Amino acid sequence: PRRRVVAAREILPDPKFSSQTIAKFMNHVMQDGKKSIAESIVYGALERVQEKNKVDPVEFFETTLEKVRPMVEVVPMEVRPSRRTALAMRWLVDAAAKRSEKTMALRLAGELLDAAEGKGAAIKKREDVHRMAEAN
Amino acid sequence: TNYGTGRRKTATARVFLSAGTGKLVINNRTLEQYFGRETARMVVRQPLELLEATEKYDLYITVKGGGIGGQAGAIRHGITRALIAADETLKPVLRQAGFVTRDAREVERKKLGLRKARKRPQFSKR
Amino acid sequence: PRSLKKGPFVDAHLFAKVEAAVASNSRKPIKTWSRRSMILPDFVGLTISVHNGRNHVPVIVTEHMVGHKLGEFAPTRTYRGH
Amino acid sequence: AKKGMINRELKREKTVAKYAAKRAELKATIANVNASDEERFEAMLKLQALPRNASPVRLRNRCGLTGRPHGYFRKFGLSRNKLRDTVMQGDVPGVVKASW
Amino acid sequence: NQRIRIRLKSFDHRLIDQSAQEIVETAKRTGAQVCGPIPMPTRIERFNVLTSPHVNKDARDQYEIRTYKRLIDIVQPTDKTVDALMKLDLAAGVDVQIAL
Amino acid sequence: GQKVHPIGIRLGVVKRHNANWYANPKQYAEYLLKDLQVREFLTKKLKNAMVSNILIERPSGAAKVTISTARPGIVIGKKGEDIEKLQRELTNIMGVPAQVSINEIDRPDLDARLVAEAIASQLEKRVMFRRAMKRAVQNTMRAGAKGIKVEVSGRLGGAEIARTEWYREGRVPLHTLRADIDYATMRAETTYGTIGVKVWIFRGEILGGMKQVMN
RNA sequence: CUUACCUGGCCUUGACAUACUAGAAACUUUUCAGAGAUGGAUUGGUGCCUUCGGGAACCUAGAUACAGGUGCUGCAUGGCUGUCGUCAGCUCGUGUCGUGAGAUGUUGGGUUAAGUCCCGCAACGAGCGCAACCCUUUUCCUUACUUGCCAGCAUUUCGGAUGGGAACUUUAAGGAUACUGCCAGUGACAAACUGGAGGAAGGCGGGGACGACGUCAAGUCAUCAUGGCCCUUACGGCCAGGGCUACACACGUGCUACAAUGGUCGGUACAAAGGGUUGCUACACAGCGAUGUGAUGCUAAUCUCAAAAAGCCGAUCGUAGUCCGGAUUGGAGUCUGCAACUCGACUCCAUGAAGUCGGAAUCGCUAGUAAUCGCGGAUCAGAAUGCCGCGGUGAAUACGUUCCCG
Ligand SMILES: CN(C)[C@@H]1C(=O)C(C(N)=O)=C(O)[C@@]2(O)C(=O)C3=C(O)c4c(O)c(NC(=O)CN5CCCC5)cc(F)c4C[C@H]3C[C@@H]12
Ligand SMILES: [Mg+2]
Ligand SMILES: [Mg+2]
Ligand SMILES: [Mg+2]
Ligand SMILES: [Mg+2]
Ligand SMILES: [Mg+2]
Ligand SMILES: [Mg+2]
Ligand SMILES: [Mg+2]
Ligand SMILES: [Mg+2]
Ligand SMILES: [Mg+2]
Ligand SMILES: [Mg+2]
Ligand SMILES: [Mg+2]
Ligand SMILES: [Mg+2]
Ligand SMILES: [Mg+2]
Ligand SMILES: [Mg+2]
Ligand SMILES: [Mg+2]
Ligand SMILES: [Mg+2]
Ligand SMILES: [Mg+2]
Repeated sequence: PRRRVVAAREILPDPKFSSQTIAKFMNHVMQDGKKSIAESIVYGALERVQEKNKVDPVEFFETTLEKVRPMVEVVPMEVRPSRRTALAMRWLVDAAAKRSEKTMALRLAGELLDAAEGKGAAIKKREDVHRMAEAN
Repeated sequence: TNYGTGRRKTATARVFLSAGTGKLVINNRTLEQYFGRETARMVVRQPLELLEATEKYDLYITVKGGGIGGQAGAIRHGITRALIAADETLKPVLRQAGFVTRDAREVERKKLGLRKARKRPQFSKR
Repeated sequence: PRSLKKGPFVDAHLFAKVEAAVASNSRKPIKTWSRRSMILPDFVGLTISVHNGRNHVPVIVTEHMVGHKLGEFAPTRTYRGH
Repeated sequence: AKKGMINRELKREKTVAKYAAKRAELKATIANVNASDEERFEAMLKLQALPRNASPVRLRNRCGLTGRPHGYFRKFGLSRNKLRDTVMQGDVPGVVKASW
Repeated sequence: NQRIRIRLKSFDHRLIDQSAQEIVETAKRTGAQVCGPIPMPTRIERFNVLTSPHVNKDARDQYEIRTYKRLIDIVQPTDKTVDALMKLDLAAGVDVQIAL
Repeated sequence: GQKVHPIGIRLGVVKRHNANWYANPKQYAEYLLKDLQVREFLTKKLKNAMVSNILIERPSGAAKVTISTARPGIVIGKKGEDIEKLQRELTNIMGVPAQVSINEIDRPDLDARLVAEAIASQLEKRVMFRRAMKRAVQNTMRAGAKGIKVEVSGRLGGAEIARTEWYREGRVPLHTLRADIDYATMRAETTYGTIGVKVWIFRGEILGGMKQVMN
């Protein structure tokens, strides 16, 4: 903007698990203001993963995001702490969209479970990005 | 016994708070009947949830105007103000939480020559 | 379409000409400007010359025409392609 | 506007005034159920037999100071050109520039 | 069981307030009891007027006119109250309607 | 750029309307048109009476017209015959009885309209525009205005190419809403066409808002 | 109709003004011819003032000065408007300097939205612009208590419905509050900028009006006014039909979709601003429906347009050109209008096109914003996907100034 340090916005923690990571992922899922639908999708996916394996919903999500997070992007440049999280959050929903399970919440839960083991489309995309990073 | 008035985006809420067991009535309805969005219920419950006083009070609330989110915010502001009226020593923690502030954001008016408040018609040089 | 409760519309000055023609057996065409009048059963077997803006075009009324407007048979624009 | 157009509008308004009563009576007769169908048909024919300038649909609102046929504003009976000038001089009561 | 209802309309709230206060003062002086003035919702009419004569569709003036209303009730009226209210003068810009 | 009308922008702030009456939405148009015809008739009839302000009111089924003039005697008449005739004509234009009140102007040099007519008459009588502008600008300042501005546009001296010339003394703060500014316009019809005259007069600032004027 | 255009039919001191002369109240009832404009017949009446001698209004007949022109010139003009651009500039007095025209002030280091402010400095000071004074929104107080309100009482056909209360919401006039005021850094000990407490709100809180000196002989003689030049049995005026809606094509601005974060069906919540007496209409009956008939309340915080829609719960559809999409076409109807052929809107049955997310390129947006959902109004007999407004739900991202534009 040529004259200001415009401050970063502060989004409220989610009303259920009180996690800003879940809040930001919810905002990434939301389209054109349909927060209720985005909330239903994400909260259903989390409940499904919890039922399948009994773990704290927040810990599993943070661990999976850590696996999915890119290191660098192409002269190669190191991305700042927020940009990696944004990229991982985007690619997770992108892969869940192309998944072919019944409902969006269920296929999001399936994608998260696959990424946790490492046999997931998002993890494969990260591997492809890493492979291309060797060009320079 | 104590009273509070809450406002958020054209929604106004009248909250009467008395020492009780935990009943909560909105517009002669019950919380789950009035709000079908669980997030709205949790937003409403935040104040007493913070103070661990859910079972120490009863709530009789009327609300008018706005939409679902606006009415939920107005009810939360009203409950906060009623708690302040009941006791002043609570106000520090409530302010730290952020429930004291009256959110002043409102819709911006549409402007002549524009499609919306800020959105502009598509431009072409040739 | 005009409401059925009001009935079909015919200009009175054209209706009088039609009635006189049918009462007689004059085959002479009836010249009119009423493109908006409805073609009735009494018009069948007659020639009506309908204005199109610059000329009157003759129309011989058949049974299949009943229910149409007079102007439907007198086009007003000329076009032969680009 | 040309003075002929103003005179045409004045003539049409006078014609409508001259026939309002007969027109109302005829339409009432048409809409009267208790009357026989023949009377209603005669009423319809008499209604169609009036001069065309008896129809209010052919009146067009004009400025009132210039005769402009566009931009009328029924409330003031003036067109936009004259309304702007008259308002900005303070000659139209209660009207001010709007900011909200 | 006699109760006088007064309704005031204007395009200027200052003038309407002056008139209403004069009415209340007159009624109180004659000795009746009054309720009001009660402010009713205001009407706002808005207009968009092109400022250019020919082709500048984005160049407009926005005007508004506001109709203000007030309501007053006089109960337990004395004999002199009606005569005093009738004798009260009429001020331009304010319309007064009395209902008995 | 183009500038807003000095009086219109101040109509609700520090200035009053020249028309003060109420009307239902049905009679508004008729009342407005009849008032406009009254203004036209007065403007034509009282050209030589140095009349600037016309204020129309409709108290109750009747009309009161207040005419501000510098020459009250001309409008009133020797025996008061003229006022009765004016009332009769104004009543004919209206549909209700009309009564006229006269307001004498003590300082014609501080009124923008009268100054505008003074300049326009000279320009028609072939007085040099710069001379007329300087004379008016000096007379107003000597009368005691905090500021004045005069502008003349058209074919000055019958030239082929029109131009605009302006002259000012004092201060004229147009952007200050509470500032009291008199404004007027006038046409001077000459052999080569029309020359337009504009006059601003700044007389000081109003403190207290529209309330002080007792609206 | 509008309407300025075309075809044909018509008038000529004219549809409209003033001046002169004569006769008739003005008006008004029924026909005929005609596409109408027009023409020709044809009933009823003798009005308001008079020093009643003649006059007012409004008509008819003659007469010439004249009227009339959306015909040309925006490059002969007034008025009005776009644009750079809400960009930060534009200048004077007194002083000094120069033989001079002129110069300084207004330049330099910072800062700011800003010629905003402080520093320095032969400059010392002031005006128009900036800002502020005006409107609206967020917190609170006073006045007001109906047609709006219902905390406590009661009476309740469980509807503020009634007796009632003046608490609360709200309606709308007047007031209060923010000032870098207090604290810690910071900078030149300045200006200014950072980070804290309080506070509903914190560093011009958020928006709207307000357009400096000037630029493009930029737009408008078709709102209007105006110099000059043109026509006058027509370039003026009256009328019926047609055109402005044409269609091998090319562009700009929009709407609707290509679906599962979705479509359909059943149930069920939550607004704000506007409109309404030649108008909006509760309610009943008829119709599948657009609507029709009867009837009720409203000139409206009183009655009414009115169903908010996205939302929530349940069922089904299971990636198909489909229970996506809704163009086109065939039938049948309603309403407004003298009249829906050219050329209206809307309703029902049937039909079911392109479209699988769009090339080189290119547009808007920094927060209650974008996106998405519905609601209202001016124009208006009828005719919005346009324009001007209203609220509901509610994001992402700015490291930075190299490159592109002003
Ligand atoms: C592309 N086009 C929009 C131009 C454009 O783009 C620009 C721009 N700034 O870019 C503009 O200037 C324009 O729009 C414009 O307005 C112009 C005129 O007025 C004008 C004019 O009036 C006369 N006048 C006469 O010939 C009269 N004579 C008297 C005796 C015989 C004839 C002569 C003349 F050459 C012109 C030039 C135009 C140019 C025009
Ligand atoms: Mg608003
Ligand atoms: Mg919106
Ligand atoms: Mg059809
Ligand atoms: Mg003309
Ligand atoms: Mg029309
Ligand atoms: Mg036409
Ligand atoms: Mg020009
Ligand atoms: Mg300013
Ligand atoms: Mg030009
Ligand atoms: Mg041009
Ligand atoms: Mg025609
Ligand atoms: Mg067109
Ligand atoms: Mg569902
Ligand atoms: Mg479908
Ligand atoms: Mg295909
Ligand atoms: Mg910006
Ligand atoms: Mg309409």
